[PDB]
Amino acid sequence: DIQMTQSPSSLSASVGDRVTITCRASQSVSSAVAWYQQKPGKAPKLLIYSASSLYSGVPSRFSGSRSGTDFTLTISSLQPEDFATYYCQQYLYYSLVTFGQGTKVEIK
Amino acid sequence: EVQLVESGGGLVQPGGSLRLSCAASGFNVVDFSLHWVRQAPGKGLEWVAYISSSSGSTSYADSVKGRFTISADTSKNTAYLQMNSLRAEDTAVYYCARWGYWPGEPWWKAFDYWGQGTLVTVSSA
Amino acid sequence: TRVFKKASPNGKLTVYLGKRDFVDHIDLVDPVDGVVLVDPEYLKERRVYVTLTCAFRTFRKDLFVANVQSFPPAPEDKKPLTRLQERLIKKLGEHAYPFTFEIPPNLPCSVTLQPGPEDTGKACGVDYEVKAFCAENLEEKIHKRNSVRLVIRKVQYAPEADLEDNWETLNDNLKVIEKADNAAQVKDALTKMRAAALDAQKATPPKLEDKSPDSPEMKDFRHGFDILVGQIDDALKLANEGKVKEAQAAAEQLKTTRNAYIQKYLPTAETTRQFLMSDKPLHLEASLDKEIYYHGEPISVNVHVTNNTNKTVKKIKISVRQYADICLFNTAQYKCPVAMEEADDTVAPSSTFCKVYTLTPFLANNREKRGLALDGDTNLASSTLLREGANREILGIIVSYKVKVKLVVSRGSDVAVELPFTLMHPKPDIVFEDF
Ligand SMILES: C[C@H]1C(=O)[C@]23[C@H](O)[C@H]1CC[C@H]2[C@@]12CO[C@]3(O)[C@@H](O)[C@@H]1C(C)(C)CC[C@@H]2O
Repeated sequence: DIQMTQSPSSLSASVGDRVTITCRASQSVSSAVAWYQQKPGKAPKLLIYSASSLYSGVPSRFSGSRSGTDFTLTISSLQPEDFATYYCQQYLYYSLVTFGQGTKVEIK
Repeated sequence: EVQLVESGGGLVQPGGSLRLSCAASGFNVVDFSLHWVRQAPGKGLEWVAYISSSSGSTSYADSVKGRFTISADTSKNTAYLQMNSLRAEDTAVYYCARWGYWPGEPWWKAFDYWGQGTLVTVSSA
Repeated sequence: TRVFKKASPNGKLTVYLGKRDFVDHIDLVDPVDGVVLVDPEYLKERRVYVTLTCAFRTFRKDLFVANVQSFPPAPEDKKPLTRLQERLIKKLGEHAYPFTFEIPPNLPCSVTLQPGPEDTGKACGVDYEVKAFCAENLEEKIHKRNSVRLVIRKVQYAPEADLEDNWETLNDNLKVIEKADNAAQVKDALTKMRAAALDAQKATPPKLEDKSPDSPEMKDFRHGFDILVGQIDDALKLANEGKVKEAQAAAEQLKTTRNAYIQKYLPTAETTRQFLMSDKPLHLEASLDKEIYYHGEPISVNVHVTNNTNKTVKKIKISVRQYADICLFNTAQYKCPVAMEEADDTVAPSSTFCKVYTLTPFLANNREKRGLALDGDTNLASSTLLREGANREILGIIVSYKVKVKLVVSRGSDVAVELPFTLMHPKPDIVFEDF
């Protein structure tokens, strides 16, 4: 099936700085990529759907961009409540749902 | 409001069977498609199966293709994922998710409401 | 980094440039960011100038001209120097000086080199020319050894074809679905075309550029692709269930929406003739699959014949023709065929026929044509983009392409249709290299 990889496995930054997570898909998915945030011990939460649209309720410091098969999620000024593991996902069809591996953000 | 609740998590011997339910409140199941997402302890997410409940269409992951069975009912608003003989490599938490149908925006808001998760463990102790 | 350079027979100047052919962005044309190096020893009193000429050529006329003086740079017009100009000046000695040209639109193509052409003069064409020369005054005698002249081209590239690429993917995957064997190939093809269709739904067709995002035309356009994605979804569902043949049967339904898209957005033509001693008309309909074609890419023509008369069709002729009108005061017009197909298909009375004819227009077979329009390894002239309110009387050479499908009928004018199309080219330390 379509395999999706995340380049940075672990990333370290402090509060207020800029951080970016990248995600590449082996096969063309037409902006059918979503980003999730999972704190330790809770359910995953949708942040950007269609790789560019911010879901309702999520703060406005998140943003996602697509260029071909390259998807990048940025948090312009991360805060103490932004530390969790983020996941990539493609949803082209029901039976072809794959998730990328985790990216962890810590305090430098 | 909109919320998902599941139950059935427990410890089962390998080759045993267990039933998991995905009860939905605040929305009728027949207007949405329900999926199963499994997370190993210390690993990433994995997609198991899904049902549509509008045409009866189902599909399964390549790891549990021949073992699990998924079905749903409309009156009770619950999705059931039967588990057959378990191979002890599926000891993981289990989340339930919701994805709308094609025409329009509901398709693009993929997995907007998840569940809380349940623990199913396979062992021999 | 790549720059070019030309010296002089007397070695008193040199001209450098960053490019050979300067693209034309419709709204604006990329500037000529040249550089000149001069030896002041011989030119101890004189000066040096750089000139640009856009001319049609003994019969010779010009269309645009502009001059710039290298030094003294005291009236430093266009004082913002582009990066490459500054780097070239700083890299080389202190005697290099800058200049820049900006040009309004014109026509860049040439005509073929054959004896006895169809226009005034011999070995005609329109060419651009950068030139630098040395003197004290702008009317004196010119010493060819102390001069220089270069040639540049105003190439003009084709727009993006993301929608065309998406449709090509969809058609290829539908074909491989039709020829498939087992479930895996069907599944892979359907996944590919589902991705392509979702991508294509975002894009906007060329016929609604001036229409608004919320225009009803755009709503119908998106509704069509919604229906198409639904049909692909049904086929994928049947295939995933296990039925391969039923998946193919469900996939055949995509041809109807492809036809609906063609009749609304693609080049199409239709004529109808009913002879005497007959009761029902003869109908001929053709359509090309794309509006833009690249030099060498095949051109495919659909053809449909629904005869209802008592005569029989003997053969079908498919041709690609070049229309090249010379926008001078003489407004000469002419045309020349480029590619031709002569299939011997027959249509019975009260019958139906349908096939796709694909032909490739290129210069190898057209070396003997007398007035065929060339580019400027030369190929056929790319189609001219239409004027944006500019006067057509002073354009130059406007070249366009048409496709003709003609039927031949026994027991005897024939019946034929035209399908305009666009033929263009796709948008793609320092050491001096000879230009
Ligand atoms: C038989 C050949 C021929 O004579 C053609 C071509 O080389 C070829 C067919 C077409 C003519 C010509 C276009 O180019 C021609 O060279 C030219 O002589 C023709 C006229 C005089 C301008 C009028 C009709 C026609 O436009």
